[PDB]
Amino acid sequence: XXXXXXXXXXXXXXXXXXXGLTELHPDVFSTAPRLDILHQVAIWQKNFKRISYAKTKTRAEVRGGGRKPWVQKGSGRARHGSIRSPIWRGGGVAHGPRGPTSYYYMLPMKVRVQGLKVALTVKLAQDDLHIVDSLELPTADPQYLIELARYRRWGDSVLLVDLEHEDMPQNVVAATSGLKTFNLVPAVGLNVHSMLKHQTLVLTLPTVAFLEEKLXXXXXXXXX
Amino acid sequence: LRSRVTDRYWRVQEVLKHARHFRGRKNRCYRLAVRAVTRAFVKCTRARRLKKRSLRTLWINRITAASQEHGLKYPAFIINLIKCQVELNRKVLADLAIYEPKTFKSLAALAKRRRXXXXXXXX
Amino acid sequence: LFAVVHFAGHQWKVTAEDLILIENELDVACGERIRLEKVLLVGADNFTLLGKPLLGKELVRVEATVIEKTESWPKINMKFQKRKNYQRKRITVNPQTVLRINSIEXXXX
Amino acid sequence: MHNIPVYRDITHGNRQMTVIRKVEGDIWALQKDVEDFLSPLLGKTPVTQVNEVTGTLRVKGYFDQQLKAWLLEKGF
Amino acid sequence: XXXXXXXXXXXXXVSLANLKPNPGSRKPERRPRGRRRGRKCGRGHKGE
RNA sequence: GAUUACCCCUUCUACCUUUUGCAUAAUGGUUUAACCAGAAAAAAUCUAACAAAGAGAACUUUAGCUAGAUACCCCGAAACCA
Repeated sequence: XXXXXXXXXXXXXXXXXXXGLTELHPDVFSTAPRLDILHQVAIWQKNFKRISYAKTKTRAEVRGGGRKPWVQKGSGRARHGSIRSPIWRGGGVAHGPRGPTSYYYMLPMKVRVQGLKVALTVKLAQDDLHIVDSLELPTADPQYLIELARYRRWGDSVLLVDLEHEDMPQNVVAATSGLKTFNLVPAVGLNVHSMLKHQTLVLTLPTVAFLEEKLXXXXXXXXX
Repeated sequence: LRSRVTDRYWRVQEVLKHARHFRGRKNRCYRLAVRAVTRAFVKCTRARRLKKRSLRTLWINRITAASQEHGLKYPAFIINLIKCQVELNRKVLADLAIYEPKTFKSLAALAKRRRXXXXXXXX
Repeated sequence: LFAVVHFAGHQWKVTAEDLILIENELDVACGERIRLEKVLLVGADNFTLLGKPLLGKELVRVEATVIEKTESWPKINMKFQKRKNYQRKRITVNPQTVLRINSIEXXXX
Repeated sequence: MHNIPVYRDITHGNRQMTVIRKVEGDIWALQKDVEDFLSPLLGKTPVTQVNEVTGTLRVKGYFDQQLKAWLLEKGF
Repeated sequence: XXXXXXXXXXXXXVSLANLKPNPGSRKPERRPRGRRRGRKCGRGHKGE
């Protein structure tokens, strides 16, 4: 049995501190990340969000009449039916989007679960994943966050998953206000799309706890 | 929804760019330009294939002339050159038949010499 | 005084200072000096030497220099068949090599 | 749980091929062992490994009994 | 073995642009437009 | 192709459609622009998930099951009925 040991650095996030120690055992890690699964999950996530509102009018749905513009023979002109025909510039298209549909589909649970798992592994081994005990934002201002990201040399895009959404106003207020770099989201609302959207992941101890619980229970349910 | 955009206009522009110097609507209209272009390329291939034939015939004519000046015909000269183990091409042989009459005179002399020696050895 | 050489399955009439283009590549670096065989030799004193099926290596020599490796103007080759819907367009560029003839050596035996 | 995956692959209706999945350790060594084991029995060693993010061991014949026995007794 | 080889080298961090399917995953759907099969779209000449 | 910064000479039986066969005195087109006619997955091949189980309380299953990806175009009557 190979046990992966990951070091969790506790940051009191005031300033000038990279010092912290916690021993983490992320059994959720996978040997080789699947690109195919991740791609399918991304494509699917892009797929069920489609509104499918594209509309047109077939020749039958055209306001124009179905009367014959002239006689079949003797006129000297070409043979023609109603002017709502697609061959006419007053008509529509037959193969057009007009008929509606739904571009989504039902993806197996093990596939999407293994997708989030593999993605988490990718972010893990990429050094872009950091674990903390807690989060503190006493001053709660954009300048503090920016200078923190610049001084601590974090990633260009960092996804912060900490809160259970039920507490800690001081953080959320400053974090959700006018910030392009950092994004916020509850621990129970963590998804693969959000992780792949950002180049850097930062999780806290409860977040990692619930995450590893959910992922170990899903891996144990998929193995059994 | 897509659009026709500049694609067709650029293709037409290219064909017409290759349709320059052509006569009439073929250097103006697109369809006739294409129709003339196809024929132009076919004629390119065919004439490039028959060019070697034309040049060969011309060279043969020149060498025939230069040979007849010395009293012998083209086929006899060819045979004599074959039995003389001369692999020289008819292009260079014609060039010598024009600019350097001395070399062709020597080859003709050796030709008549081989012919007379063969006619004397056969008798 | 001129010579007649053979290369790439083609025979050529070479003279001093002349520039001759030969098909494709000779597998020789640019600037290098190479030697060529002799099919025929003709001296301007009206003295000709023709060996078979080759000339003397010790008797006569030909030395030329490669300027560079160029490419001839692109030739468009198209095949068309009537009402077979068969059209094939291919643009072919013929590789060439520039040779500068420098020294034609003739020695007495 | 059950010991090891065993994949019986059908390329066509009446045609059958054997497929194994990576479990423990590297695939190369186990593949070499498979070759050395199947060489005297089959007479040939047509072993092929297909590796993308994981791996698949494919051979010509039916060794699946000896396969299961091997991967059982070994414990991998 | 692949984990160590993937963790050893520094990659592009795998942006969404770096996502690629496995070989033969999705078929390059055939479009009837072309000189490959002329004008009949593979239906042959006339008939029903 | 040669040839002159232009041309004569030499080398070649329009396109498309329909056909055993068309430069054909068989068909369609004044030219140009633009518009305009292959959108259906059962079984199968293939890429992945798990495996005597797959699949989001519904079905299949003596290696299956699930998901994704692959093939079946338009115009035209004379007439009928209300």
